[PDB]
Amino acid sequence: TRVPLCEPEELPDDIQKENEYGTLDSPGHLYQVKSRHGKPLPEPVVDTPPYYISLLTYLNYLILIILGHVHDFLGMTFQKNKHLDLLEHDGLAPWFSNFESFYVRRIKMRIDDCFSRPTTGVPGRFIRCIDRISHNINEYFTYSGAVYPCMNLSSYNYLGFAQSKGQCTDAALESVDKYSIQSGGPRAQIGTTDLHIKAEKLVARFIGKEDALVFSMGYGTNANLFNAFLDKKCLVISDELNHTSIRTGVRLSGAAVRTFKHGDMVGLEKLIREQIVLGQPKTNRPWKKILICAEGLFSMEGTLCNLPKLVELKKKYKCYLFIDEAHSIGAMGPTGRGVCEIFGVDPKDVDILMGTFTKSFGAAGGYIAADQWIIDRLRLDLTTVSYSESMPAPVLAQTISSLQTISGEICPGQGTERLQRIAFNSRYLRLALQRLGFIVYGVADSPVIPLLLYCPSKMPAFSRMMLQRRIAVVVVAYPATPLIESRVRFCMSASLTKEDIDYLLRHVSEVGDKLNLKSNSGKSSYDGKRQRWDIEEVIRRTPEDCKDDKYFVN
Amino acid sequence: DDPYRTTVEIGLILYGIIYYLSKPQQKKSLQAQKPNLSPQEIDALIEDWEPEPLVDPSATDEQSWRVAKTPVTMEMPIQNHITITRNNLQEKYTNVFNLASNNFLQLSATEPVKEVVKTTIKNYGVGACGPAGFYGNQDVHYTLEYDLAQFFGTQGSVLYGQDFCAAPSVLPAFTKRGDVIVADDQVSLPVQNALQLSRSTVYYFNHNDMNSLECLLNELTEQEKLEKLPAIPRKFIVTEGIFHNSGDLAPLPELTKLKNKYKFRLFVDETFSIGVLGATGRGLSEHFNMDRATAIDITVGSMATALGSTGGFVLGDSVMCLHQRIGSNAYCFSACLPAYTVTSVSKVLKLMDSNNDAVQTLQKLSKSLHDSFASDDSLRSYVIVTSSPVSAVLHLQLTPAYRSRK
Amino acid sequence: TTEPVKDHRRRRAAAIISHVEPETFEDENDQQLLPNMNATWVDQRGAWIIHVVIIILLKLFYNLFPGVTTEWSWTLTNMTYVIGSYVMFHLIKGTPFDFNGGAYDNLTMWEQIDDETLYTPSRKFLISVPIALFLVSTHYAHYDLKLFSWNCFLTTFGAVVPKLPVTHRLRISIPGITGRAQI
Amino acid sequence: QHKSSMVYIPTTKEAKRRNGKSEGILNTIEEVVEKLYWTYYIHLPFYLMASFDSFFLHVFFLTIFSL
Ligand SMILES: C[C@@H]1CC[C@@]2(OC1)O[C@H]1C[C@H]3[C@@H]4CC=C5C[C@@H](OCCC(CO[C@H]6O[C@H](CO)[C@@H](O[C@H]7O[C@H](CO)[C@@H](O)[C@H](O)[C@H]7O)[C@H](O)[C@H]6O)CO[C@H]6O[C@H](CO)[C@@H](O[C@H]7O[C@H](CO)[C@@H](O)[C@H](O)[C@H]7O)[C@H](O)[C@H]6O)CC[C@]5(C)[C@H]4CC[C@]3(C)[C@H]1[C@@H]2C
Ligand SMILES: CCCCCCCCCCCCCCCCCCCCCCCCCC(=O)N[C@@H](CO)[C@H](O)[C@H](O)CCCCCCCCCCCCCC
Ligand SMILES: *Cc1c(COP(=O)(O)O)cnc(C)c1O
Repeated sequence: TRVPLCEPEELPDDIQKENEYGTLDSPGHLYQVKSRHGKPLPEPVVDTPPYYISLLTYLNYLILIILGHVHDFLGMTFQKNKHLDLLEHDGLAPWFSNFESFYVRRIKMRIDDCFSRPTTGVPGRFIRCIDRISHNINEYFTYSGAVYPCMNLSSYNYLGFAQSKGQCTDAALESVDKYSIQSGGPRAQIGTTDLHIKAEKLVARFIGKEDALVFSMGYGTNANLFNAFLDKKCLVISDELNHTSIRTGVRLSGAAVRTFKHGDMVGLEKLIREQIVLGQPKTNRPWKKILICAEGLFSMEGTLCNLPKLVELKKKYKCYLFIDEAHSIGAMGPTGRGVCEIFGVDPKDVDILMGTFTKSFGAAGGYIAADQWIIDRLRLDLTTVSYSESMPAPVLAQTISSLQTISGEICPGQGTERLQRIAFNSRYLRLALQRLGFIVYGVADSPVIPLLLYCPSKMPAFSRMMLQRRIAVVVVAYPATPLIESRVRFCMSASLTKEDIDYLLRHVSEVGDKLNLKSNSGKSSYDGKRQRWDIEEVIRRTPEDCKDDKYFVN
Repeated sequence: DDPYRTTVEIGLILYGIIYYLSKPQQKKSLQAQKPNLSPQEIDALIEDWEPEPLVDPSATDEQSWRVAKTPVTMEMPIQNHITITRNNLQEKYTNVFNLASNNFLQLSATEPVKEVVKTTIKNYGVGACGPAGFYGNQDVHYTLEYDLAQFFGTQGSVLYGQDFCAAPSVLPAFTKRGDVIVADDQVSLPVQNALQLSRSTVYYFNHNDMNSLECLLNELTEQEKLEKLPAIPRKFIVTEGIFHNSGDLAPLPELTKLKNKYKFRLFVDETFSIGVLGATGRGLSEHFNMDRATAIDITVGSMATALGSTGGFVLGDSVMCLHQRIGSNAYCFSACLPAYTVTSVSKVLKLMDSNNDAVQTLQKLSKSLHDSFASDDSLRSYVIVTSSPVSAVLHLQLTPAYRSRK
Repeated sequence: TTEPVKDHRRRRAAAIISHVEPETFEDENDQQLLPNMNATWVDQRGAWIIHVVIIILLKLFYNLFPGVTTEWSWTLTNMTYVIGSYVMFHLIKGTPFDFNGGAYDNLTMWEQIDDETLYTPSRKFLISVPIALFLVSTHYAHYDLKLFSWNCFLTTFGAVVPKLPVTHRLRISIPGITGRAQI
Repeated sequence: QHKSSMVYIPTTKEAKRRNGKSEGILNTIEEVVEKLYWTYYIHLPFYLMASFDSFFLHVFFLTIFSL
């Protein structure tokens, strides 16, 4: 009835090191990416399944919605004593009403076993999971205190910096020995140390800006950044697929919001022109300023933003640009600088650059980079700096070690191998999956490979069947996604090797053949012919051909 | 007659055709709104528009002095005796006596805790690599949640990644348009942000005044009774344990009596009172010798001020926590805490359970500090003291006469 | 009485006929910040043939029982489709998923379709389908005006009447028959 | 290579071919039945439902076929 505390396992050094990070097999399994030099980015193309799949999806959702209301009505009307949470006891309203919790109770409840799974130990290329047994219908669980390893394709460690034995761990332990774990307070009265300024300058030099700021949390950074310089008389133009933190920050700021469709620039230009002409509502006076918010790389889709067009538009119409890049600051680029490196765009064109250390550097926190005359004002106008706690010492040490490793200072040739490994793994997996006959999204280099499952009842079967094979995956669905399109999101890491990918390919091929999940058309291959290759031929021929940049449609 | 039935069909078909032939129109129309414009004219408007600078740089040199005055500690943990430098290494001081630290009990610096952190770092790594929703939640987090719930006498608890963003993510979750909130006259900034984001009616009553609260509650009750609304809405009272800016405490028993009489819920934000108030240090409720499970409904706390590690927590019953695990924005879309923090805080809680010397020593020191300044006569004409004898922080204010004269 | 600093109070109608008050600046920002998911799925792929498939299946299942009469079967399938459409579109007000604050607490889905833009192709299809069904039912088999008048009355007042622009943003509250509606 | 602490789960085809379970005379019918059952069960909501409602829907489909 309670989560047991698991005793650590005692193993020799080599076995644990292999569990955390995998050794390379052959030096031919590396790939070095090349710059784009500014050539235009083509419009993405998406494949579609047949009609009957969509019709069945519509019928499934309709039946589920009808039955949910039938049960809700009958149970609320007759059996009152059982449902005491949703009724007022003595002049006090319930914590929540039945209507807003309909989706959680009626459809999501039957799937609660595939969402939250306790684990233990360091998340590497093999993750240890706690075994649990379900009672009633996912109401409560009973734990037998047994653990077993699984392959993880769901954790945010792109460069494999999550280790228990390494230079970063040594630096963290030394920092703990030198600086205590406790801080003083807000970074305006006490709590600033030389390590903070060192990290500031290191991040500023690594990005390419002139000055920066470091915060202890990323969500708070976004939620508190916007109100410092925006007001009711300003306008914010943002995409329709931005993160929640940006939405909360803009809501707190109080400015007006206009949104444009994903990937459309003609609509963006038309919206900018119209908004400039019309002016403020009900008074038709000109706006004080206009700001453009976008994201470097979108995790739900695995697609890039067309930065040069945004820069051109902001130069022509005299607007400001804000770029959010947390998934692409360390894992993408010829040297890992970010989205500004692949396109060749000068960093000075963008106004504000933000990112977090959680995804790639193995430590928690976030930052912001801009010009000197902006940072000087912001250090005074920000509310995080003078009201909230400061960043601890071990996290700073880990971040500094990771940054100096990637930059090539502390160790000669460790970061480049990681970049090449992650690039090759992503390309190989995407090409093999597309040659099998599935449907994937991406731009041929993103670490996110979303494979689409359309029927509502196929996601739990896929999750459970992959668990039985000792593989851990994460599946998302409504409303986080469009109603028709559900998907499973793969997060590729540098710690995995090629044989693991072959094992995964065999198992996923068998499961997809069983569940009828592979439905491909001619719009996904370069020759225009639907392809269903046998597995051994795929394994034999894909790793050599994945290097050429012509086999990929987008 | 038969032609009447055909005429009905004709009338339906005609309206269908008429609606089909029409063109789309929207209230939020395009440039054609005014329009009274031509392509040549629009370019003039576009070119005439001039923007404002992103930030105003006029006054930065006037406030740079406060940036130049920030102390910095070099190569040493923040402790009682430190060495500081100011104004970018131009001036240096040594053997400084620190009276600005915000850590009260100083239990995190002892040897028995420094081993739990090292072992945890060796066995787990530094940072978690996933959200609590998918795969990030581990066994140590559950252990800390159970320990907090057992220690503070509440059914459950929820862990947050930072204490600044706890209230603005909890309070809006349980309120909607059409609800009432009664807040104190002066509250801290995070509570103000929560109230702004809550999107509900807000009423204010005078500071530490019970007559005003009673009168306003009676007026609201009478108006609601006269309104005859079919569904009862939610009601909350927002206050603070020990105020951040003035260092004064709130009277709990009167609030409990009023909330029981007028059917209101009580929300208490106690960041500066968790580790210092009470004989054992269990919070505000222990000071007045009352049960927490009935006196208070929602509690917001911080682990940084007294316990000595980053994070925050919220205490409540089972339904609240179960709904909070899905309806809270800062909880869902964020990564989990590192393991060494939670292990160290659990060890500190066990140490607090073992012995209770630090609380007594701190209370004695605070009483001495208050009496020393509040017992003199020379400073009667210059400054006044706005803090309580039990607070660990002393606040000083200039006399209103001095402010006007100077 | 004491005046709140920030007031967001729901107000109900006070007359037999009334209209909902236009939204404010903050409400407009709240609605524009996040796309609505209840009204987006109508325009997507495969969302139009579904009604035809439902009609075809309802005809077959009601005709399957030997004891039914063709006129009665078509009237019953009209009952089913009209009642289902009225319940889904015009009866229920609100959003199952939670938006910022109250948000779309006062408008129905038909009002939420396509950001309140009128004369959209989806609206044309949704208003044309019941008419085509009615004419097909009338012409298909023999009928008598007795049930025919009531059937066309129900088709008009349950499917056609709510779709007119005159009834847009409109609320009717009988003093006792129907509860008061928030404006 | 280097050994690790992972336990590999064999695939279905390998287990079947190493178990000698495959028999041409009396396995094609079983495979056909398996395909017919799974295709019927997956593409239609039985897997997120309750036992009473699932049984009711099974009886409904069975009666529809029988009629
Ligand atoms: C073969 C056979 C044939 C026959 C058959 O079986 C098969 O065929 C079957 C086919 C069935 C129908 C299928 C589909 C529906 C739609 C459904 O849709 C409800 C959705 C609405 C809510 O309904 C739920 O919640 C209600 C909560 O009151 C429940 O009501 C009371 O239920 C109990 C007493 O009945 C007691 O507990 C209490 O007295 C009270 O809870 C109700 O039962 C429950 O359903 C959503 O809309 C509202 O949302 C808010 C509610 O939260 C309202 O309030 C808000 O108002 C302001 C906005 O203006 C906000 O600002 C304020 O903050 C805020 O207060 C808002 O006004 C309004 O829009 C209503 C039921 C119906 C017609 C079914 C009937 C039964 C059948 C005929 C079966 C049948 C057996
Ligand atoms: C003796 C015999 C006498 C016969 C008497 C006849 C009596 C007729 C009884 C009618 C029973 C059915 C009436 C209501 C059943 C359906 C009502 C469901 C409404 C529940 C709440 C709706 C909330 C909408 C929010 C929502 O989740 N929206 C969407 C997603 O975001 C939604 O989830 C999806 O888009 C799916 C809906 C699309 C499926 C196509 C439906 C179109 C045709 C309707 C015909 C209904 C026929 C029923 C057999
Ligand atoms: C992952 C994600 C976050 C998460 O914030 P943390 O507090 O660092 O976990 C923030 N911003 C973006 C864009 C993200 O994708």
